[PDB]
Amino acid sequence: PWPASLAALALDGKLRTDSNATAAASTDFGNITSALPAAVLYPSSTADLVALLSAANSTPGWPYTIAFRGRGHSLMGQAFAPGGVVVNMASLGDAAAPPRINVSADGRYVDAGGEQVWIDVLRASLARGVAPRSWTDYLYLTVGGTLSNAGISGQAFRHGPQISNVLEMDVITGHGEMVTCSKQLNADLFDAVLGGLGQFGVITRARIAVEPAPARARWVRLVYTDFAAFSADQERLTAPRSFGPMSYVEGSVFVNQSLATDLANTGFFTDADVARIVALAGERNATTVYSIEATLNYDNATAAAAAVDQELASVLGTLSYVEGFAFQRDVAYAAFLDRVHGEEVALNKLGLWRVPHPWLNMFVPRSRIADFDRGVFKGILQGTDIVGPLIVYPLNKSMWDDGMSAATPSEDVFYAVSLLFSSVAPNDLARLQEQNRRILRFCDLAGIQYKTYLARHTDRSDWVRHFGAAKWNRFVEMKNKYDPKRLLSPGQDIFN
Ligand SMILES: *Cc1cc2c(cc1C)nc1c(=O)[nH]c(=O)nc-1n2C[C@H](O)[C@H](O)[C@H](O)COP(=O)(O)OP(=O)(O)OC[C@H]1O[C@@H](n2cnc3c(N)ncnc32)[C@H](O)[C@@H]1O
Ligand SMILES: *[C@@H]1O[C@H](CO)[C@@H](O[C@@H]2O[C@H](CO)[C@@H](O)[C@H](O)[C@H]2NC(C)=O)[C@H](O)[C@H]1NC(C)=O
Ligand SMILES: *[C@@H]1O[C@H](CO)[C@@H](O[C@@H]2O[C@H](CO)[C@@H](O)[C@H](O)[C@H]2NC(C)=O)[C@H](O)[C@H]1NC(C)=O
Ligand SMILES: *[C@@H]1O[C@H](CO)[C@@H](O[C@@H]2O[C@H](CO)[C@@H](O)[C@H](O)[C@H]2NC(C)=O)[C@H](O)[C@H]1NC(C)=O
Ligand SMILES: O=C(Nc1ccccc1)Nc1ccnc(Cl)c1
Ligand SMILES: *[C@@H]1O[C@H](CO)[C@@H](O)[C@H](O)[C@H]1NC(C)=O
Ligand SMILES: *[C@@H]1O[C@H](CO)[C@@H](O)[C@H](O)[C@H]1NC(C)=O
Repeated sequence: PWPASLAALALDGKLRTDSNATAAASTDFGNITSALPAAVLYPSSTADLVALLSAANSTPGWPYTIAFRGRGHSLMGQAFAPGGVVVNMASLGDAAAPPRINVSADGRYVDAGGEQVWIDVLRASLARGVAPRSWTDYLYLTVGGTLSNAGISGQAFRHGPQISNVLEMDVITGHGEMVTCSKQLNADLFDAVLGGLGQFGVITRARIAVEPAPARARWVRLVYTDFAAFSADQERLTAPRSFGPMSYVEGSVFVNQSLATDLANTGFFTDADVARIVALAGERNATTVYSIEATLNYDNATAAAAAVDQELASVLGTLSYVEGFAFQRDVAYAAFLDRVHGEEVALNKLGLWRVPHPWLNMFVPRSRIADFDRGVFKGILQGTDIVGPLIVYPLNKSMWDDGMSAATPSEDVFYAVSLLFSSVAPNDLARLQEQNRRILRFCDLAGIQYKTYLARHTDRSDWVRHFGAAKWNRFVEMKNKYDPKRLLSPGQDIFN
């Protein structure tokens, strides 16, 4: 039997089972795994979501797991619902009204539908002179999606991840109940959902903190051939004072084998800059080159430009990059934030976007980042053709709320390490997958207490270790309370 409201969804053509629908909801950015759902729901309102989850909750024997597809940027099927129902969240934003994104009248925050993509949140905010404070390097991800993980970028060292910049949310639990939550109201659900990997319910609305929108960003890159100086300077630029001047701090690792091409492909360096760095590498006989990437946001004030210069000069004076290897650019804030989009367009035209992405993402405690550098950047990765950026930068644990579901290392400072390998070569996938296993293996044997990010484990003991035994029990308590039938986001392979 079907509850009337559920059947109504089918009657309205919102519940599709046609191959076209199921197929589109069966692959993800990872392009490594796939799983066909039984059906796909195209909700036109949150009420439709209530109908589905309510049916599931009251219908004894309900056999359909439910996933919430934002844009499907998952790497290993976390957004799939094998033989179940995949919710096409984007459908909530089809109507031209009411708006799915509203900047508060006082301009202190911005309400956004869980299905909205950050790029649109940005535009709507800027139209009101404001903008979120914490981002992701790539803006075409949904609010609910990044919030179910963490949401990190170069601003996280000072503002914390995106999950630390949410005032409240509207969530529909596995029981089918629409609940508003925050630190004050239904705090247990609030904490569970942030970094919750879609296990407790679907986020239909997130109240995001904002700040007055800067107009421009002085964008700089500093080059190093010495990892010690490189990491010491990143830690200096992101150290708690309150934080330094820098609005954003990330880093890059370039292996010597493809140095010229990788530098040229940053879209930041000129061919003249490239020649100099290539020469530097040969002079130091380096197998790896490192580059800090930072920015200083400022506005259109008449004195801004000159004020930024002095500020920048002061900071640079405290660092240790190779003499003369500071490279500057100045762009509009929105241009900087949406910088990766151009790379997507280019890669797609080359047919190098819709390829397997065996990405390795993790948080590495600062005390062992040097060992990681030796074992991976100067070791395992040497002698291979690398396609994709190798991102490395520190984060401050103090800006992370350990009460939330997201898992992080115990040290006060830990690094976000993102090796974005693209399997462009023929069947070069199997090799990259083995390489990632080797890297993880190296870390386990060296005793490095890392945490994976954006990865889904397939063994219960792995998830228990991921969260930590005690934090795991809390995760389970929240599971039994909000999704007792264990139907939500089965692709995480936690309770499925
Ligand atoms: C493809 C990609 C991903 C990416 C990135 C760049 C690219 C090209 N850059 C990132 C960055 O700089 N920083 C960061 O923290 N993450 C970055 N990502 C990874 C991205 O965050 C993840 O892919 C994330 O999952 C968001 O992607 P998306 O919004 O497309 O979501 P999904 O993959 O479809 O679903 C992920 C899981 O979340 C659950 N989910 C989705 N929406 C909701 C809502 N509204 N409520 C509750 N749960 C939700 C899904 O069910 C799934 O399990
Ligand atoms: C954005 O603001 C609009 C109002 O300015 C909200 O619109 C209401 O939305 C609910 C359901 O979401 C409807 O039942 C009401 O009829 C709508 N009223 C209006 C003015 O049309 C909307 O909910 C807000 N969305 C966000 C981002 O929270
Ligand atoms: C960095 O990579 C370059 C290749 O881009 C290496 O240069 C090659 O070195 C071999 C033997 O030393 C020569 O036979 C090739 O002709 C060189 N290629 C070039 C650039 O023409 C270089 O040795 C590497 N440096 C380090 C420190 O590993
Ligand atoms: C330039 O750097 C290279 C690479 O770090 C040095 O070559 C390594 O030398 C050690 C010990 O001599 C060997 O164990 C490695 O196998 C070598 N690297 C590889 C794989 O080729 C080289 O000695 C340095 N140049 C000098 C002598 O200054
Ligand atoms: O993905 C990125 N960062 C990231 C990704 C996943 C987790 C954490 C950070 N950065 C990035 C930069 C340029 N091009 C692309 Cl495709 C991606
Ligand atoms: C990966 O992408 C290719 C090209 O679009 C597609 O043919 C293939 O079915 C995809 N595989 C997976 C596992 O999604
Ligand atoms: C900054 O100036 C540019 C061009 O003068 C303008 O487009 C932009 O709207 C300004 N930023 C603000 C405060 O909106």
